[PDB]
Amino acid sequence: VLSFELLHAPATVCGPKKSTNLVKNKCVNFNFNGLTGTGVLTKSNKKFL
Amino acid sequence: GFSALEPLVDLPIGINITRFQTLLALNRADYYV
Repeated sequence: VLSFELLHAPATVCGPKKSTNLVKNKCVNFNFNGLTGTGVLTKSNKKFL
Repeated sequence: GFSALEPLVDLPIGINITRFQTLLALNRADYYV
């Protein structure tokens, strides 16, 4: 038996969140890690952290 | 000197916290709050 409760608290257990192969140099609708927008993706040279 | 603090963890504990105490060790100019 699996029990589920809908309470206002930080959630950390849910599905695998299936992904899709990224497309570079083509205008696509991206959904990276919950963000969403329309644009073209390409390789950058930003020294991230 | 100036040194930024980078994040390490983000624990979704979600509990009420009001106190805070630092533990010590044993050995056989610190603790700035």
